[PDB]
Parts: sequence; C-alpha cells; structure tokens
Amino acid sequence: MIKMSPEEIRAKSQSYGQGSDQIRQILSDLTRAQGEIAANWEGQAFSRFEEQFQQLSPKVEKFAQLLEEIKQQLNSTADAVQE
Amino acid sequence: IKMSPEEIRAKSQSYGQGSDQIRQILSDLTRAQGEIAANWEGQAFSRFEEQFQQLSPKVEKFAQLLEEIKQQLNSTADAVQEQD
Ligand SMILES: C[As](C)(=O)[O-]
Ligand SMILES: [Zn+2]
Ligand SMILES: [Zn+2]
Ligand SMILES: [Zn+2]
Ligand SMILES: [Zn+2]
Ligand SMILES: [Zn+2]
Repeated sequence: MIKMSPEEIRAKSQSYGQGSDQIRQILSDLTRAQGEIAANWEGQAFSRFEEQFQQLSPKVEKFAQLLEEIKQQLNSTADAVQE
Repeated sequence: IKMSPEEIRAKSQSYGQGSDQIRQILSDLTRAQGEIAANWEGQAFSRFEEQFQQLSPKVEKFAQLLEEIKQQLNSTADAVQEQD
C-alpha cells in the first residue's frame, strides 16, 4: 500500500501532530489579542483586519483538525506496515 | 487606542511570530503531503490531500494577515508614542 518505512511514517506523524498543536495555540493566543485590541481601540481603523481574522479563523481551526486526523491515520498506517 | 505603546509592540511581536511559525508549518507539511501522496498507491490518502489543498491557501492568507496586523500595530504604536 504505502511505500514508506514505519520509522519515517512516525516522524511525519509527529510533524503533523506538533503542527496541529502549535496552530491551535497560535490561534488561541491571537484570538485573545484581537479581543483586547478591538476592545481598547474604538471606531473603525482596525475593522478591516478584524473582519478578515473572523472570516479566516474557522478555516485555520479546520486545518488544525485535519492535521490531527492525518496524525491518527499515519499512526495507524505505521502500525500496519510494521506489523 | 487605549493601550501603551509598549504593550502594542509586545502584541505586534506575537502576531509576527505566529505568522512565521504558521508559514514554517505550512511549508514543512506541504513537502510531507507530497512525499506521502507519492508513495501511497490507490485512494486511501486522497481525501487528506483534497482537504489539505482546500485549506492551505486560507492558512497562507491568515499568515499574511497576521504580518499586516503586525505592521499596523507597529505604526499605531509609533503614532501613540508621538501623541503628547
Ligand atoms: C521576524 As517577525 C517575529 O518581526 O514577523
Ligand atoms: Zn522521506
Ligand atoms: Zn496534540
Ligand atoms: Zn493588556
Ligand atoms: Zn471616543
Ligand atoms: Zn514574520
């Protein structure tokens, strides 16, 4: 099926899992920062950036979730290849 | 803005660092996707490739947005610091 060694598959899996975790943490931190900025900057100057952040955030979340699913699949596949 | 220039710049740094980290993850994982896809015959990985490709441009746009916010914040901090 897959022509890659278990050892390399597991290294890839760590990259996907670590990427997922880091993207979730960045989105959490910057979501907090957006809130603090938006609340302390009255009026409209930052509004275009807020609108784009809100539109893109759910996609970034979706991407982190995908990465976690790829991690799980690669773990499974490494097991099967090795066994 | 009701925030000190120093705090505005601390936040700016976080947006920049986040952007850099996301672009690094995206570059690394795009290379992984290609290698895994190339070495997996049949349809098993196809759905993950499809979903990755659908979302990656939006993640790239998000990284770009964070750099734009970083520079907007820097410029705003400069203006606050100049306002007597
Ligand atoms: C190199 As940077 C942390 O200013 O985007
Ligand atoms: Zn390799
Ligand atoms: Zn994790
Ligand atoms: Zn604060
Ligand atoms: Zn006012
Ligand atoms: Zn940067």
